[PDB]
Amino acid sequence: MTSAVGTSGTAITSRVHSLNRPNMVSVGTIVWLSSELMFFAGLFAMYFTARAQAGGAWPPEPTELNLALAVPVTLVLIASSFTCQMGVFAAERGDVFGLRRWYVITFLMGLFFVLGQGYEYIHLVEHGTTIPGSAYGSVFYLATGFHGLHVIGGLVAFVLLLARTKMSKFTPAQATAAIVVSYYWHFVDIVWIALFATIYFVR
Amino acid sequence: MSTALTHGLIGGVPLVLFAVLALIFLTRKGPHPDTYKMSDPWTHAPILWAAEEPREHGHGGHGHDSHGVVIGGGASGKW
Amino acid sequence: ELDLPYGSALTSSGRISAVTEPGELSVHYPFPTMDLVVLDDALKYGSRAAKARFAVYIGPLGADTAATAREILANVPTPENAVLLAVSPDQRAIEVVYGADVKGRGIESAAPLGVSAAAASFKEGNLIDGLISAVRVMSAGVSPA
Amino acid sequence: ELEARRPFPERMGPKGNLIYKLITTTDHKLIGIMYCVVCFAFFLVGGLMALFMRTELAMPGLQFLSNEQFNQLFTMHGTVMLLFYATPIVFGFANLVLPLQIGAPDVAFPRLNALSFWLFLFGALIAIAGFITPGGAADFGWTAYSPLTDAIHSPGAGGDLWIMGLAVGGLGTILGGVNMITTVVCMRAPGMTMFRMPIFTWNILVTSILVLIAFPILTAALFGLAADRHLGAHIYDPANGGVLLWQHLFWFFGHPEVYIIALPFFGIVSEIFPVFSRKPIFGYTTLIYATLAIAALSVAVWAHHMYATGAVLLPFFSFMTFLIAVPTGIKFFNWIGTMWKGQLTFETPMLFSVGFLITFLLGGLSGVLLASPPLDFHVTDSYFVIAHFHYVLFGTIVFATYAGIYFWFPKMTGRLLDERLGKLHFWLTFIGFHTTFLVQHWLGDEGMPRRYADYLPTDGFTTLNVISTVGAFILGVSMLPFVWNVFKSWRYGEPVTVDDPWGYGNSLEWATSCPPPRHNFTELPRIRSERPAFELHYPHMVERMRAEAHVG
Amino acid sequence: WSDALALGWPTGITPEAKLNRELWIGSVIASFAVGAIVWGLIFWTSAFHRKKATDTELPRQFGYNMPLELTLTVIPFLIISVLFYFTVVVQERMMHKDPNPEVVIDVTAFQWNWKFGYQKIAFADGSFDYDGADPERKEAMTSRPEGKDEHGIEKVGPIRGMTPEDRTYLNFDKIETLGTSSEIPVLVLPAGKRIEFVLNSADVIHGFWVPEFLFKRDVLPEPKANNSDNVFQVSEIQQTGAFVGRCTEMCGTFHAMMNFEVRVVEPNDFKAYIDQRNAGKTNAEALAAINQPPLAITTEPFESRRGELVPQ
Amino acid sequence: MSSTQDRSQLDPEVERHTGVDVEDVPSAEWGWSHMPIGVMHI
Amino acid sequence: MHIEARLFEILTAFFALAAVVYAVLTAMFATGGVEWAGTTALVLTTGLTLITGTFFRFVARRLDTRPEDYEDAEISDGAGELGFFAPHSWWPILISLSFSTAAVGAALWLPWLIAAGVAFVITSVCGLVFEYYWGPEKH
Ligand code: HEA
Ligand code: HEA
Ligand SMILES: CCCCCCCC/C=C\CCCCCCCC(=O)OC[C@H](COP(=O)(O)OCCN)OC(=O)CCCCCCCCCCCCCCC
Ligand SMILES: [Cu+2]
Ligand SMILES: [Cu+2]
Ligand SMILES: [Cu+2]
Repeated sequence: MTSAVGTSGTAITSRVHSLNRPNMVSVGTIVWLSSELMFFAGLFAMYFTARAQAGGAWPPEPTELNLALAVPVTLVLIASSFTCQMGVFAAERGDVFGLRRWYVITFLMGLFFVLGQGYEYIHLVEHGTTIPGSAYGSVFYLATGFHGLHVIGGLVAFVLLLARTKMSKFTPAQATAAIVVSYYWHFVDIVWIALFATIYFVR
Repeated sequence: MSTALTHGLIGGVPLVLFAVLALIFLTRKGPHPDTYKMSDPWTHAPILWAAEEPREHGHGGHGHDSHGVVIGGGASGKW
Repeated sequence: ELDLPYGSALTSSGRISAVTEPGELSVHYPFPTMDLVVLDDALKYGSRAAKARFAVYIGPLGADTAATAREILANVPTPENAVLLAVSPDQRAIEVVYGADVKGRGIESAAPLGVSAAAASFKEGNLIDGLISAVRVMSAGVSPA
Repeated sequence: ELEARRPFPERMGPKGNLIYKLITTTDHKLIGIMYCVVCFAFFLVGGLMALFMRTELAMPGLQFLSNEQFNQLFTMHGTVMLLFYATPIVFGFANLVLPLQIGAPDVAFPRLNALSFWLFLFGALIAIAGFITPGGAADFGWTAYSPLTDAIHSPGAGGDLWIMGLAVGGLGTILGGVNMITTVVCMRAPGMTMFRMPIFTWNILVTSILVLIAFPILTAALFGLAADRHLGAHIYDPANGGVLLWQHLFWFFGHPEVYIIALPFFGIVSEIFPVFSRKPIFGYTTLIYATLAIAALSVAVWAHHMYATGAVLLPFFSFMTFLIAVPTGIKFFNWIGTMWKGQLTFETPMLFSVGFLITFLLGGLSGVLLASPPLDFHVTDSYFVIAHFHYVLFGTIVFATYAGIYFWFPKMTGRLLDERLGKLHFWLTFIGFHTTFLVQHWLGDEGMPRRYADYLPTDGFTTLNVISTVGAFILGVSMLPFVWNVFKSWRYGEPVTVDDPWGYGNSLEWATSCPPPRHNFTELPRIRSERPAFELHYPHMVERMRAEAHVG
Repeated sequence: WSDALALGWPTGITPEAKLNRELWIGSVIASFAVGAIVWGLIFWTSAFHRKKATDTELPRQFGYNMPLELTLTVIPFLIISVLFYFTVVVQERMMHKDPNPEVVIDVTAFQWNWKFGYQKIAFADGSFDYDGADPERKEAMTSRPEGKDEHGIEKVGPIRGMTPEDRTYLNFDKIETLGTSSEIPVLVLPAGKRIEFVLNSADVIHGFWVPEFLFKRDVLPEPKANNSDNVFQVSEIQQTGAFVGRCTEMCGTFHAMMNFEVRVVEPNDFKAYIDQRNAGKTNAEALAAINQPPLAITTEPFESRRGELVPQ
Repeated sequence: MSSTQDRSQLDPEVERHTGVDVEDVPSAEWGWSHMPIGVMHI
Repeated sequence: MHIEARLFEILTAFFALAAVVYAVLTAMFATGGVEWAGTTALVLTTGLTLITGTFFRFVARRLDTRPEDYEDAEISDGAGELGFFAPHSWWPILISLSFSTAAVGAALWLPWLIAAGVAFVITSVCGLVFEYYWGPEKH
């Protein structure tokens, strides 16, 4: 125990030196996100099959999409992605507290998105459309609520990463953790853009 | 068809084939060298065996040094 | 300096990486696997009571048998507390050597007993059984340090 | 001038040195061993389900099974053997040797691959746990078509546990794919370029991509089904495209599933031929392209399992089904080329490896017969198809996996499996296998749809069914020599004190102690070609391996 | 030799079945030739043992034969392309969709048995002024003015405005040869005529397969809404007599108990049968009246008992 | 290095000389460490 | 990472071609136009490969040739500090057990068990993630 057998300041360090070699955690998370894309591909396939089999009026008469509320939440999610990228820029630097601020406001705006989605859900539910009530309602709820579960998981990842930043000194490993969390958040917002264009605009 | 015949067939053909294949294969000389007979001369290279029984100070080789054989006994015999 | 006749190469570090043709083996010991296991079990836990490393040397030990026994005991990892029983059937000779630390623990009194146990079984015609019996008797004789 | 080695290596080990590793093990080598042991346990459990089917199907009457009990058997047998023995054991072999074969010390995320194994184990258990419920396991087929899986049909709990058991097990497979693909991309030896890593590592790499492409779709489909069952979500309502939606969703996963089950063991077979043929894998650059083409084509030829539905663009999938057979043909010819003009020694790894060629070909030849819709019409959903994918699966993931087990048992245990017992096990398996399934081509060619619990005595093909049952029980006893061999060879059996118990090894995994040191290596050789270990062990061949190479 | 080489393919009874059998024979010949040559290669390279005369000299160690790889990756493409062309030309006669069927059979397959409707009959020689009923196709539009809520919802229905419990896709006919669990249904068809089958499933997917037709189709619940071409035609049935037919997709527990028959009788026999069924009679009675065994002679409605060891 | 090596004197009292050994159970001297195999068999 | 990126680029090209041809030949020559299931699945597996290959290409252009990716590279060239690889850990089995609890809660429709399993999954993932960052107890 003279100084240390492993001459490392942090008991936890990057999986490989990222300056010369690929960031292993980034590679892994990117691959996993590429898989979640196929998960949402299955959901999209369900929705599009239901749309094709619909008899002209794709959203049934009882259902009426509240675009007035679905546009603010989409803009909030885009803003969440932008502020998350700012947090990543802080993470690349040693700005522990800048990262924490950016990710905290990211988490707050993602939570606002989740709450707005829930508000639209209850509004639609009381206005007839429900999962057992219609094929449209069911595919829409399946897709949008699986995305909502992904957003909730992203929020959990954000708060968990913030807790981790609170307990150990900022290091390249922890910056990489923030980077991969941001990759997940960006993937979530991209799939939300796809879902928004498919549901509300393409209809 | 012949419930008893079918049951006996499914229960016995595997057993008969297993016995035949075991006789063919398990009865073959293995790759293990045959036991050394005392009458024959010792052709194998010198064999030294050790217990690995105790803990040898530190695991690393360096630092063991060579204190010495320090022989502290003896014996002899001729079978 | 020369590596094994075929397929063995010295690596970047000291260790030599060897190979064997698929059909054959590596140890090539001329004893049954089961009584090899029995002798290993003896050396391993029938000697734990002795707390002195018990070693067996079946190879030949020529010229002055006692002296060659000494300088092959030198090869035991810790000869200080070690008991090497060497049998050369090329000479029908048995030699037991002891370390300095393993002395006065009944080892000296057990030497004739171990040698006799080895000799009886050897004249009966069982090298491995005799080695096992000698190890058992000697280990029973020795007391922990 | 002599070493002090134990008379025999340690048989088992001290009390309590393993149980805590299993719980906490982050070593891929041990995790791979856990995969292999657990996967084989599900093979025996899943295989036993077929013996009950075999015994019942030996006679026209329903001797001891019921209609639904038999229905649960092929659902869980097909499920267990594929998803709990065949798919989890590719990552069992990958974890076993893939880090060794690229020079890496560990996998990219070694706590993640530990999670993948436990997700596999516990996910598998809850799926098989449908049996303990009074209703039974999932009665619907392994394919689990849409309306039959709705809450209306098959309402029991066992069907639901099956759905979630695959979702849990599926996640472990997805995560395992992330490790193997990230390990290959990131963790590699300082000299091992992507075009010099062995064929098996390449095969696992492309298989991992297929896993990532396929399994998430299944999880999406399974949740959609689970949503439909528990919430009436009309996702697979037949009035929608539900019946063809599920088949499109499932088979889009399904057909890649039968190829992630195949490609890894093509690599294992490709690893075994060069070492025992004493010559390079014939056409290395061609095999990697063939493997890449198969994975690319497998995604877009999914629907050739839906020819009978009469709801798919029939010509399109048939063409690509004929197009995906050509790459597999190239791979098959290359393996023979590797065996060509080579000093073949048919040890138990080759014996199984050659058996794979014989069984796979006949199953493969029947595969193209199924690729023709006009032929697929009459022969679809019959025992001819049951005979097809068993000659192909059993050939590809029983003969090859056993070859991998026999080939790599010393490299993970330090002990050699008995050759005589291995030869007995092979011929029992080979003679047993061809007996059980060869007649099933004729069985299904004449009218006998699969998934039939009983048939009339007046219906013909009663003699074939008993012949099939005889073969399966020959297969049933064939696993006794193997289990005995492993049981008495793990703790006993000729130890290997050298690298390459099979001389002329390649792939850099034969450049380390047969029980590899933790972190896989104490010595990484200068990697120059596709055969680093061979180059190291036989330096004189280094020049020859370059000179004779081009001639072909 | 053809029967043995067909690997247990029944000799077809329709022009389509005969053509499919010929394609199968050709494809099996090609597959056996390929298998024979490849197995010969394997058993001939198995002659390359490690000869003891092999001194310390390793094999040729070549690998990497580009011209050979090109040849053996060109020829399989040729073989599979020829097979694909033959497959396409045979497929063309899989459903010719002749707009003038000689007899249309509405095959509706419910959970664990069959029903055949005889939707329409129109003989080319001129006969059978017969037609399907379709008064009973009643929809289940859940278009109530208001639901649980007080107003606004005016729910129409989940799917295309209707309810999954619709059954409108099913078609019904005057002459229904429903198959009971204890009476195997026997769809009787005239020999030598073009027989169309309009396929539907009442509850779940399953598969109509007459093994001697050398053709099967999957009766799905709502094929039109699932983009499935359920309806398929058979140009002719030469041989008369009783031909077994089976269910070839998962139906549920009693999936193996859905066997039926397609008894092909002469056109005059079909005249008599249809007349006697228009007259109040059952399928067995009509068969007996036309002097043909009433019960399925190729299969029995085997025991409803769960099995042999059940105590009755 | 923010840890201090521990040392303990545990009051001992069978003399663990006929039974289990530290090689088999590393902490034999620290507590009840071996049940007679006869107990498990019966 | 040139070859690593090129693998996914080739896969993306093939899957894009497959998706396009499937969409066209299903919009025309199919019973009901575009299938909308195979089409979407092919499009989004093209997206899978496109994302992975684009990231790999970005990395390849951002990175100088590594010893791993460099032909004729000596072992000493890559010799150095490899990064942190997690040693023994018992959190993965707890994560698997928690997810299994949530899964059985979903199968047997038990919302209480689903909630318990999700809480356990959160706890176990927190433990795994914090395993190598939890500081010493401050007393
Ligand atoms: C490892 C598993 C595996 C592998 C490799 C394959 C490989 C192939 N499969 Fe397989 N298949 C399954 C597993 C597998 N399959 C399973 C599990 C089912 C499920 C049954 C069901 O649910 O329907 C199935 C079902 C299945 C069906 C549906 C049957 C039906 O439902 O009616 C069809 C075609 O219709 C098919 C075709 C093919 C083809 C053309 C190949 C080929 O890609 C490769 C094999 C064929 C060869 C010909 C290889 C040999 C080639 C040469 C020697 C070159 C020279 C020869 C020629 C050019 C002919 N498969
Ligand atoms: C990896 C995949 C795999 C493997 C290895 C097998 C192996 C076998 N299969 Fe497989 N089979 C499938 C995958 C597989 N099968 C699939 C996917 C289907 C289609 C399912 C569907 O359509 O729904 C199928 C269908 C299927 C059917 C049709 C069921 C039906 O439709 O009615 C039959 C009928 O005999 C059968 C038989 C066999 C036999 C005899 C073996 C043998 O080779 C198995 C060898 C047997 C053993 C190894 C057991 C012997 C061991 C013991 C007795 C010891 C037991 C010990 C313990 C339990 C601790 N299989
Ligand atoms: C797998 C999960 C199960 C299967 C897959 C489910 C996937 C769904 C995902 C997200 C959906 C979220 C949005 C849901 C809210 C949308 C509105 C709605 O659903 O409509 C109201 C209806 C009542 O309708 P009603 O009786 O007719 O009365 C109308 C009154 N006039 O509520 C409902 O049933 C909806 C309740 C559904 C809760 C699902 C919770 C999933 C959590 C699982 C945790 C992970 C499990 C891991 C598994 C390995
Ligand atoms: Cu397929
Ligand atoms: Cu059926
Ligand atoms: Cu049916």
